[PDB]
Amino acid sequence: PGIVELPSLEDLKVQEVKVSSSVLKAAAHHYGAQCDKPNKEFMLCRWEEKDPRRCLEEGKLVNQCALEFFRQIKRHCAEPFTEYWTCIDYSGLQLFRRCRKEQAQFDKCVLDKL
Amino acid sequence: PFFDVQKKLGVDLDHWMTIQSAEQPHRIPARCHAFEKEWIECAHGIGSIRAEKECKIEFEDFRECLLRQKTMKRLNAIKRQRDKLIKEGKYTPPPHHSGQEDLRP
Amino acid sequence: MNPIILIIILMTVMLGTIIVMISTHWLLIWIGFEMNMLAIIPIMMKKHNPRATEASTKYFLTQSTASMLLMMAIIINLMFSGQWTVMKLFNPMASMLMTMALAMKLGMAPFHFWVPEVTQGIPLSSGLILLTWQKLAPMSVLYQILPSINLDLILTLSILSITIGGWGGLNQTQLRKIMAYSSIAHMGWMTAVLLYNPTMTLLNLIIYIIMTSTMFTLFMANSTTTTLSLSHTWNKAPIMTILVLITLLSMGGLPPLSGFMPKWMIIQEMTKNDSIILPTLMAITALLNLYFYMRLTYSTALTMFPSTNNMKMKWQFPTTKRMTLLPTMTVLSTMLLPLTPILSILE
Amino acid sequence: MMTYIVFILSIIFVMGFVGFSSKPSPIYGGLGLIVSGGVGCGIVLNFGGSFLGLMVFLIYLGGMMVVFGYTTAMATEQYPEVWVSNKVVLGTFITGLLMEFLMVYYVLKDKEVEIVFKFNGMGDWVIYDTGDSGFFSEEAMGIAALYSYGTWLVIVTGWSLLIGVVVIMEITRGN
Amino acid sequence: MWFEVLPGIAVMGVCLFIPGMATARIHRFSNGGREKRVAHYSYQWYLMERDRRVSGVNRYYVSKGLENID
Amino acid sequence: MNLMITLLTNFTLATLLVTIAFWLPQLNVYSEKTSPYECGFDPMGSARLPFSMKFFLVAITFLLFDLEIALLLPLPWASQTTNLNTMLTMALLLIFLLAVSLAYEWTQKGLEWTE
Amino acid sequence: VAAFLKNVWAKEPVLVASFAIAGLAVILPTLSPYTKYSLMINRATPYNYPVPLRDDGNMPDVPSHPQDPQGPSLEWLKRL
Amino acid sequence: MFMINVLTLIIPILLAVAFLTLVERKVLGYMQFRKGPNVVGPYGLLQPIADAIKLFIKEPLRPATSSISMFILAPILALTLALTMWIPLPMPYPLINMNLGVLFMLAMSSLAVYSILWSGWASNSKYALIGALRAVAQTISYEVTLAIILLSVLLMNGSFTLSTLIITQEQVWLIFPAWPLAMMWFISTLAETNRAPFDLTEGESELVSGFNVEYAAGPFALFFMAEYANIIMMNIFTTTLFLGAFHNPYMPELYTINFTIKSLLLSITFLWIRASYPRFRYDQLMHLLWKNFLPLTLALCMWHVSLPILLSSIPPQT
Amino acid sequence: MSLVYMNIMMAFTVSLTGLLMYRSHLMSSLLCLEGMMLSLFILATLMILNSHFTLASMMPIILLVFAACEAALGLSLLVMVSNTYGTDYVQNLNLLQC
Ligand SMILES: CCCCCCCCCCCCCCCCCC(=O)OC[C@H](COP(=O)([O-])OCC[N+](C)(C)C)OC(=O)CCCCCCCCCCCCCCCCC
Repeated sequence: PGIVELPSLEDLKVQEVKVSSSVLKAAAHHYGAQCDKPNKEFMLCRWEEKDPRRCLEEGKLVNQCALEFFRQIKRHCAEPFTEYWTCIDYSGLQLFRRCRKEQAQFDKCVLDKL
Repeated sequence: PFFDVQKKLGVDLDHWMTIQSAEQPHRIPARCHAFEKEWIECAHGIGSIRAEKECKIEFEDFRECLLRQKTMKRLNAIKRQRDKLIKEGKYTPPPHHSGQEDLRP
Repeated sequence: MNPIILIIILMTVMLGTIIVMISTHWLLIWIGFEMNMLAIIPIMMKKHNPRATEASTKYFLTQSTASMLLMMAIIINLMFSGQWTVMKLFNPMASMLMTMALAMKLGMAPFHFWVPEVTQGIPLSSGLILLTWQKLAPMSVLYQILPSINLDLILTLSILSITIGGWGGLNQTQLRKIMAYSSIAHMGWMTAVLLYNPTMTLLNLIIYIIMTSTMFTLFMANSTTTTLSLSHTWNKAPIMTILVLITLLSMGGLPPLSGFMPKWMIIQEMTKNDSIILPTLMAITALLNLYFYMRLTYSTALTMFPSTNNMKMKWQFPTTKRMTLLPTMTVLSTMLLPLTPILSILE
Repeated sequence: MMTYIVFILSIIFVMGFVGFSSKPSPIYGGLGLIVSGGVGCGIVLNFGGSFLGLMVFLIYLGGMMVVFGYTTAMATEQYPEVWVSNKVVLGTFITGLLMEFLMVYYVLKDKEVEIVFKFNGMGDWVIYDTGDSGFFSEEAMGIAALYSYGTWLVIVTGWSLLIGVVVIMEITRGN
Repeated sequence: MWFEVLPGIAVMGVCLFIPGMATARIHRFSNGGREKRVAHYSYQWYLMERDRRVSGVNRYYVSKGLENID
Repeated sequence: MNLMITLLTNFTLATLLVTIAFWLPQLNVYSEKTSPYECGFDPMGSARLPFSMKFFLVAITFLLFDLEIALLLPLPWASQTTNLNTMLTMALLLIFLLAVSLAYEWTQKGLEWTE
Repeated sequence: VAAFLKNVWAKEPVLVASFAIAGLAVILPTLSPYTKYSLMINRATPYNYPVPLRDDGNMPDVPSHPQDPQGPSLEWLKRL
Repeated sequence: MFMINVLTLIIPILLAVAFLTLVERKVLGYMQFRKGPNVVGPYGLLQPIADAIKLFIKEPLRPATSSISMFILAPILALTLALTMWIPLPMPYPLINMNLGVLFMLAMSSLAVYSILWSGWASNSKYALIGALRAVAQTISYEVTLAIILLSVLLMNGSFTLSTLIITQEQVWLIFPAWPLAMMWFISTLAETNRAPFDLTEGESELVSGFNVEYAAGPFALFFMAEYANIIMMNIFTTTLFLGAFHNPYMPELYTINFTIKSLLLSITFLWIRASYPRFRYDQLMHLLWKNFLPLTLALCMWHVSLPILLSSIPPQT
Repeated sequence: MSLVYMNIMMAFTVSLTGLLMYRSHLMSSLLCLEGMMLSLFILATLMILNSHFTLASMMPIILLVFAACEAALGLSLLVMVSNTYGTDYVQNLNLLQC
């Protein structure tokens, strides 16, 4: 019957946030706080369009803003963040309870310097 | 004698489960939510005979969403062609399909 | 049987029938059918006799097979349709399996091999409850899915039911097997007209229920389960012979009695569809049913059989049994012809 | 022949069903159906139905432990047949296994059989989803909304089980 | 006297210590020094598959941090 | 997959012990060591006679109570539901139905034994 | 009613204890003060995604940032 | 490397079964004012080895009247079923992390009776038939109570996972809010494993040996090890359910030491219980569990249903 | 449709032919009936789990539940025969023919 109209592979070729699960979980609250606008724009247009072939620019902007946030994390508070995501990654269930000292140090550092 | 007392007393007994496109706990859609919505809203109140005679396309699309059998025939045809072309020997798989591909994230 | 437990059992079977009546879900339909099964089962075992156990085993096995066929039809309809609304079915094989399930539940031929033994092995009140209350829920289900019913299948089952019921009723001396084969014949007459006008099916079901309940009430009143005792009823009371004569004339199909009211109008809803030879064949088998009815009337009322000397004792005590609404149901079973258009209340 | 694990479990299901459908003796029929129910529960676990598979497992174990008690109580013959002590039991078992292998050979060859409906030869894993349901399982909220959404269903199920208790009490009274 | 059972039962203690401890030590080998990633729902499996797909060695336990991006 | 490996290893270890227990030692059988054990005398009939077992209703109602358990078992996840009042009312209702069945068994002389 | 209660406590204390626990479990949640706290605790668990809405310009309640004071807070469970 | 983990799970529990036989005979002698086995080895350390080799160099002695299929199938199935439910036990990290490990334990515990039934019916004798009937009655007694005990104890856990059961112990034991259910669970574990005073199958005074009275050496030892693995594992499960210890992710040695000591003490308590009381009749088994246990556990089940709603203490399912 | 659907429905009709052709024992037919219900349950659960219909997940187990609510009845319809006849052979069950 109908025909499908798929996007070209060049448009989908975009660099990625090549990190792990524990690194994403460690900076999850601050990423959700600072980067709310492009994420909410992407979520709204995906919910109201229901078509991933027309929902690429907002995903690109979400990815770019996430990588920018992680670059800003890398420039200022690298080593406390490394300690935080390391001790988060040691736990099997990725529990936020077993990382109170590292979380306190990380939030204090990122509040004092950013 | 279909005594529909569910509308006489206004009490909902089993209208919340009878249709795949109903209200679900924690708002989880099924695999054919949109097709169910189209098939209900196109064939509402006009009678079963007119619904079958006129709304056949969306019901066919819903049945294809559910059973997926035409996609099975498509996959069977391309896989038989692939097996044949490997068996005679004029086809080589790409490195992306073979496994060493380094996926997107 | 405990009266409170019996009342709970009766409320359970009526609740199951009501659940089948009012539900818009296939699972609730099957749940009501299972409740109907499980509540009618101890009704037959009120007397704790081996005949009752044999009848209960046969009934339970046949209705279990019907229930499993109904579940397979429901699952096929679900898989090809994705919902549960009680409406037209979306597969011919699901329609087949549900039609076989409902035919097994009703007792329609060639699945008639369980009704006469089940009726014979149980008392008269249990037979009344069976042959009246078990013919409401499957009729409602067939009323719901009549768009998807195959015409040839239901018509073949109907004509087989009427022919087999007449030929069975020609050669039975027991009253309950006569009732069972008459019920098969009425079932075929009632389900032959289902696809043309289901209001005719409902009207014939109502008239058949009224007449069968009237006859079972008269049998309970006379406490007779054999043809010879039914003949012996003439000495106990003449009025009982008058009512059995007029009622068994009514179920024969004679005017101006009420039993001519449904069947004739069945033809009135089958000549409009230009089906001519089928109502003629069903009228011929109705004449066969009238023949065994006429033999029974010759046995009971029109000829007074010799009696015994013990019945004089029975002349000194009036009938203290409770005849539940007997004159009203007899009048409705006899003289309902001049109120023929009242079937329009069933639309 | 690796990703046909659902196919292999279904074949063991049909094999056990043919095995206990010969009706040799209630204990051996229970054993055959229990093997069949084990591989059916394996099917349901392999499709993500942990709760439903374990529930059908536990229910069948209880029910035919009761069936074992009943056949060792009343319905016993002097010399029960295993599978080969009688002729028609072995005949229908071999017959059912032969038809089972018949459509096995029919479905592994042309990949499309036509028995009533049409049937394909690929595994069912192709229809399984590519999406993720988050921090939860959907069937768990099905059986959780059993109590909240399911009002009439739970009411009639409980009433039917109570009626089953009172009926089973009433039947085996004798007087 | 009574304390003479205290040798033999102690052996059973070792027989109740060797299995479970070994599992923990096995969990400190195949997972590269960390615990085994306990997957309970679809999102935990999706995150573990994300680590597997980003590590480039097809091992989920090789966790790469913020030094991976530039 | 790991469950299948554990099952196969357990079955392999189980069936290896009986094979070691059977085909390793020397067998020497006559027609008295294979005889059924009846405390040193011949058996009276066979053991395939129907037992006049007395707790048939207890086994059937064990089945029914296990199905009551099957209704009552998904209760913990229902603790996460929003409509808490209907949850609590109907969990109490189903437990009360179980208790009603048990009380009717108690009063109508069902928990005792026949003969 | 004291004599009957003493009689059943002397004959079978298990039935008396079971009926006391059943009556307590029936009548106490209807007198509980924390049931509505359980209601909002269950209702406040963020299972699915909180998708935003389109803007026509006229909404005083919903915020544009998660840290804005407008919108519902969760201070009652934090203190408790 | 799952094979090494499986082997190190399944072999030392068999060694634990053997040394459980050792300390069983020793302690059971010791409350009877006599010494235990101490002649064969130093303090009798070589008694289980002699017992194990002795049973495996005897004659299997298959009966003629016994149906050989279930006769050879019952003990292997018993040993496998006693072995196959050890996996969901957190020790502190379980072998297989199943979300519904409680249901797996319940279903494999329901399967464990089938070896007893098949061994009773396969051997053609009256004593085996009576033992099978008593085992059926024992299952009738214990299942409908044990399921409700486990559900009502588990209602504060929040989910069926045994891994999250170690999280709930971090503040207090669940034996403090569920001590009556702890008593019910201990009597149920007494009843299920077929240990005195709830043995009723391997009776010495009532029957000769019951379900395995026709079972000679070799096949007989499998039932012995299956029952002893069952009681050790059941006591470990009770320890995890009610007396869970302090878990530290950086040092599993603490939790292994603690639950090993607690389960060993509970098994010693089981040995203490099993030889101080007369054996119950099996007609009083369901004159107690169907009469006294069931209404009490129904009341406690509805109490534990209505309690987190009362105190606003709904546990998380994750 | 698929393959496992074919296997399950063929198991159902195999158990149906097992029930519909008796072999002189009632409880064996009861076992075949419970096998037909096993095929029904397996088919329904697989159909739901393929179609992601969460809210209908109550229907299989409840179906299962109701089957036991009749299956024990069949067992309750066995011993009564054993309370009249010595055995439970169906060829002895022919008293209802007159
Ligand atoms: C798991 C942790 C460790 C547990 C303890 C382990 C060590 C101790 C073991 C002791 C020996 C156990 C085995 C031998 C006994 C086996 C038989 C047996 O147990 O029979 C059960 C016995 C049998 O009783 P019986 O044998 O006396 O029966 C006689 C019955 N009448 C009187 C009718 C004739 O008891 C029960 O069935 C009762 C169940 C347990 C009761 C628990 C009550 C808890 C508190 C409830 C509330 C109380 C306050 C009042 C109400 C308040 C309301 C707000």
